[PDB]
Amino acid sequence: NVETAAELSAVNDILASIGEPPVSTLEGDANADAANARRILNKINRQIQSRGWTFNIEEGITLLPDVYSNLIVYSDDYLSLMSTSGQSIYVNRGGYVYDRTSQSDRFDSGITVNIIRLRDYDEMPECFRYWIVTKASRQFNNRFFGAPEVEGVLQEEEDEARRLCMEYEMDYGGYNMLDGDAFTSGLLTR
Amino acid sequence: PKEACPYIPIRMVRLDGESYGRSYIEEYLGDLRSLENLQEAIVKMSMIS
Repeated sequence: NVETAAELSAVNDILASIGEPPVSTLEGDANADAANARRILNKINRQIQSRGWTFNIEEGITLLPDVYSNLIVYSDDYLSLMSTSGQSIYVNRGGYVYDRTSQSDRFDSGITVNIIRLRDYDEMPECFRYWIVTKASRQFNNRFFGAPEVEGVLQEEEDEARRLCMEYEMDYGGYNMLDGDAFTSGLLTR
Repeated sequence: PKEACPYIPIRMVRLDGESYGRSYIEEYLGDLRSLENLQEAIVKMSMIS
């Protein structure tokens, strides 16, 4: 890809757990440590935006198929896609979306989906940046520099980072039981 | 004549400057409907059992 000013700091903070800073990571066949930590970083990004958060689940989004091909294209960018209400009828098949109830593939009109789109290490909150850096540091610890005590402290500190980031999500987007949901909004109409 | 009108319009609870009447059940409607919901669930929650 392209260098990012925050992402090099992330790959540096992965190697802040073990050893020395690399520089700028902009070569494929390169420093093996930098590309290796960068692969761990993008995997923890793809996993940490996978779980579903209230700033990530773009709620009523509409996808549109190609005009010639008549087929809307599932992507690896499309991280996990579900339907709006319940009993979600959309699944990936070939690289294309597919109805498991209509038993069909071609779509005439658009489609309304709760989708998650893959974002970078940038475009995330700082809570989640610290959580991806610390969980990827735990993974990079466990897979290459196998030392026990630094694994214990990164496990404890991942738990603290997830504590903070669940505090962020229960603070981002105030969810109230009796005045905001779909069931007991109506029960309290006088 | 003015007093012996055979069409008698009857209101239950009158209000000023208002051509019609409002029922007596209206005034206790909400605690009525709050019963409804609160009771509804119970029957539904029974059926799960």
